[PDB]
Amino acid sequence: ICKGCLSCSKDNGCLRCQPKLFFYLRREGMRQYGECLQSCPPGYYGVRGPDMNRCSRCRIENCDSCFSRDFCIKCKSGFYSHKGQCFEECPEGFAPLDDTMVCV
Repeated sequence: ICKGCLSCSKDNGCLRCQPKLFFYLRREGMRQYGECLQSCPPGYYGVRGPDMNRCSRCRIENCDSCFSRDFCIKCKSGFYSHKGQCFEECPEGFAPLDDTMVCV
C-alpha cells in the first residue's frame, strides 16, 4: 500500500522511507503523496539526509546531472562547466582546456 516505507499515511502516503531508498514527493489530489524510490527520476538528484535520502529537482542550466543544488557533475554534452554551472563560452576572465570543457 505504501512501498518501502517505515511510516505510511492513508492520505499523504509514505512519510518515512526504508533506509536504502529515496523519498520522492508528488501530487495525489491537491495533496502531496510521497513515494520511496530505488534511484531518483530524471532531472532529479540524490540527497543523503541524516533521517532519509530524498530526490530533488536539478535546477542548473544545461546540466545533464546535478550533484548538489549548485553543483553539476555533468554538463550537457558540448558545454563548459565553470563554478558549478554549465556555460556556452567561458566568461570574461577564463577559457577552456586541452579538450576538457572547463573554464579557467
